[PDB]
Amino acid sequence: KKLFLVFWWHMHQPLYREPYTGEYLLPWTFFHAVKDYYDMPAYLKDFEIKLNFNLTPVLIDQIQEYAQGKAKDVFLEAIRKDPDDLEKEEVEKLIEFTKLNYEKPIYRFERIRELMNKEKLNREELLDLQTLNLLAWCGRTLRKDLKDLLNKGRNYTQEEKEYVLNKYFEIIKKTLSIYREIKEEGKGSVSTSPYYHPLIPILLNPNCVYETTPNVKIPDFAVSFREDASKHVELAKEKYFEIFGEHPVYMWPPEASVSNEALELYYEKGINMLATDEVILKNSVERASPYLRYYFRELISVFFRDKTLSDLIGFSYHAWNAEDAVRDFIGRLKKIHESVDFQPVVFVVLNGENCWEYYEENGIPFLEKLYSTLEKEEWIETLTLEEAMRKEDVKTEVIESVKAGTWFDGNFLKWIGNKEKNEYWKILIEAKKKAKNDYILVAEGSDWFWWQGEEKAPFVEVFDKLFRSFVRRAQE
Ligand SMILES: OC[C@H]1O[C@@H]2O[C@H]3[C@H](O)[C@@H](O)[C@@H](O[C@H]4[C@H](O)[C@@H](O)[C@@H](O[C@H]5[C@H](O)[C@@H](O)[C@@H](O[C@H]6[C@H](O)[C@@H](O)[C@@H](O[C@H]7[C@H](O)[C@@H](O)[C@@H](O[C@H]8[C@H](O)[C@@H](O)[C@@H](O[C@H]9[C@H](O)[C@@H](O)[C@@H](O[C@H]1[C@H](O)[C@H]2O)O[C@@H]9CO)O[C@@H]8CO)O[C@@H]7CO)O[C@@H]6CO)O[C@@H]5CO)O[C@@H]4CO)O[C@@H]3CO
Repeated sequence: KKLFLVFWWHMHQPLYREPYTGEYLLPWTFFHAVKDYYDMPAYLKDFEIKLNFNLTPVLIDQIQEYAQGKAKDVFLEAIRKDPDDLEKEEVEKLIEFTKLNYEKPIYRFERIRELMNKEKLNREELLDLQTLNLLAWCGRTLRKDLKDLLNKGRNYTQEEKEYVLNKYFEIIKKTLSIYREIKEEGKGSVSTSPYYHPLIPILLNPNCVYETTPNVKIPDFAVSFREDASKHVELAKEKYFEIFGEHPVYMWPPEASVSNEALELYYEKGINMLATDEVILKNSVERASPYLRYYFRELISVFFRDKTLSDLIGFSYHAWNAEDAVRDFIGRLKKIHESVDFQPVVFVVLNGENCWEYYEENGIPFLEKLYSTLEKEEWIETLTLEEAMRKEDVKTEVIESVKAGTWFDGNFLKWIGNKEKNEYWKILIEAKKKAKNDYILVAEGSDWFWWQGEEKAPFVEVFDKLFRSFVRRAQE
């Protein structure tokens, strides 16, 4: 009697490439590529477990552009430059970027503390601010190759900074190839999402927000987004086919977001399985074990992720010592294993790249001990998505209806409902009426709506500039 464990790491970045300049206005795709996007599947080179990944098509596009040397990244060019060439604006952005990340364990260099406490910074000190910002984002693989430069911690030279940059781009050039390798070797399944990570239930039917939050106020949806919803799925199938040579049969719905109508659309588009959140299941069915494989109207398979286990990794364990975290996690799986007489299916689903910067040493002690301990347990079998979908010694249930929602509280409040978020929607609506190209799809990305209506942060105006730029480009 086994416990079936399914990791599904979700990887996504909105499009940071401003369409009129062609400049990546924020370096987050670059930094999560050198840190997480190659390195998370690369664990499968050293650990005999199965791990699954979701890659949004918008993120693949950007990875492709950095790998080909075509991405113009404004923050990165400030890193690359000799400090005597830096503009005041670039020094300010570099300082600003440092203090935004200052308290994260991956930024714990004593030299950073010194530089931050300083007045003007000289050339040698600016070189250390440049290179320490680079090295802070170093992934598992290169933390070994560059071990001597990391321990240096100070007094970097331009030639060392450039050495680091070269190795970083070699990692990006390797990144799509390793997803294809782990997929081919049977070590994991790779899924994708609708192209630009939109909220499909809202695009299909904005009134679905009233299934959970009846008092919410939303704008006048005077145009249809239903065919755009199909295009996000269709175009995602094409990009996935280009990269992996098949149409995708698994998708991760952005924000775990599902509705009756979105489930039908995914079925119509050839998706045979997805996952969503335990809160959705609880809202939808009285009798709700998340350890079953569900079938929505016998049309499509649906797993409901284990919220607590997913939140332990994403919310709790950054604050723990790795050993104590791993023993806690294994203990919890053991109680699940002992809590049922059948073989449960346990889906651990979260973002694969955002929680590790808050762990000591980028979560590497945690994940290396987690994966090493998992591969030791005879009563745990980790599954690819393909295996979880076809596994026969698993218990099963049909579900006929779901209450539309997301994995944020089971509702849509974080993307629609207040004055500022609603304004983005009205802008989108008006613009959809005048749209002439696919940049309107870019503007339908969830991320724009998330950041709006709650600014208060360093760099959030960049997301607003991107959204409005895409909205403007869509009408030309
Ligand atoms: O759009 C850009 C980003 O896109 C991508 O993200 C999307 C995901 O892909 C998508 O799946 C989804 O994510 C959901 C997520 O998976 C769920 O976990 C949840 O989010 C919760 C989160 O995980 C929790 O941490 C918690 O957050 C609280 C936190 O606990 C608390 O400490 C505090 O946060 C402060 C931080 O501690 C501090 O770091 C800082 O935050 C800064 C940040 O440091 C800084 O770097 C910058 O963030 C960058 C980010 O680093 C970049 O990588 C890039 O992000 C993209 C992701 O990489 C994608 O995967 O751009 C960001 C913006 O520049 O700026 C931050 C500003 O604050 O200060 C923090 C201020 O809070 O508070 C929080 C809140 O309680 O709970 C979260 C839920 O509230 O739900 C997600 C949405 O459903 O959506 C992603 C966004 O679109």
